[PDB]
Amino acid sequence: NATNVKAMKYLIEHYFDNFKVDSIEIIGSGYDAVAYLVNNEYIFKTKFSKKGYAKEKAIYNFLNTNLETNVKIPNIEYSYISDELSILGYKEIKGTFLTPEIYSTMSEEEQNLLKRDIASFLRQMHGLDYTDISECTIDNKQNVLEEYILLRETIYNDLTDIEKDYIESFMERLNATTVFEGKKCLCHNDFSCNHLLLDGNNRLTGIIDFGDSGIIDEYCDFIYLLEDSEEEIGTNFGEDILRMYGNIDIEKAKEYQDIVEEYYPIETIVYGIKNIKQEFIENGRKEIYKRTYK
Ligand SMILES: Nc1nc2c(ncn2[C@@H]2O[C@H](COP(=O)(O)OP(=O)(O)NP(=O)(O)O)[C@@H](O)[C@H]2O)c(=O)[nH]1
Ligand SMILES: [Cl-]
Ligand SMILES: [Mg+2]
Repeated sequence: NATNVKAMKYLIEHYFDNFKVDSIEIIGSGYDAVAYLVNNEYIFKTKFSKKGYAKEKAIYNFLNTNLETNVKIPNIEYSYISDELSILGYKEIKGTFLTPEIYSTMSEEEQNLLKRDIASFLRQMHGLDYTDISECTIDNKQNVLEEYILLRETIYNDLTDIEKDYIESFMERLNATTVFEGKKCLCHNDFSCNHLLLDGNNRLTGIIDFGDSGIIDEYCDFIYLLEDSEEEIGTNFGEDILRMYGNIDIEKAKEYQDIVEEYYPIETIVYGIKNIKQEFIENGRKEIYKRTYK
């Protein structure tokens, strides 16, 4: 922990010539990556990995050049990208992350203005000509098909009948659906309320973590806004945002979300196979049983 910070302080000062670290603390952390707050002013995201930060950096650059908006996003001042190590540094966007608790304290009018701000942001981003980042495409259906092939080549035959049926029933739905055939555009693609920042009037002031962004189905950016869970605000919130956003089939957006949710245990298994992490394989398989029995 105090050791973790030291290594990273060392790396930051080694790769960024005149940068002096006076303070550094961990502010966020997954199984792939760690984020640090440095000098109480800079966020540094770091990853020991093509699975690095080149695309994410290209997207910040494209967005900072082409969006016209008052909503802040990361603006990369420092970067180091190699095969084994990636670092992005940018000034911290100040604010309070949106949560369900906070939303519930807001007045009706505050909630509306927040929704309108979100809809506006998404409309502007989805309307950009993405020619200049055209290499950042993501085909979710094809990705799933390839992940299924990887399953068939590795552990599929050791799975139980219940697990196999869950997977085959998902593949059948994937084959019948039309929700991947609509408009493609640049999406944030991890658009949950823990990535939305509010200012002191409860208005949207910033958006972070475009680390999964790319050119993908328009429906992608409504997946968490439509989610019913403890972490997200609720389906009505997403529905209202969709009405404000306009010119989009809401029932398809919901079908897209439902499909991505059904995929989740399989995505988890596949993550464990690819990263040689048995814990994830086991968790995904257990989750299939939990869903089958509800
Ligand atoms: N206030 C503030 N916090 C930030 C900012 N950038 C990152 N953070 C904090 O650092 C955490 C990690 O940043 P994030 O980009 O989401 O990292 P990640 O590796 O992509 N995590 P994940 O993909 O799992 O959401 C965020 O959850 C948030 O707590 C920022 O500009 N402002
Ligand atoms: Cl297992
Ligand atoms: Mg991220």
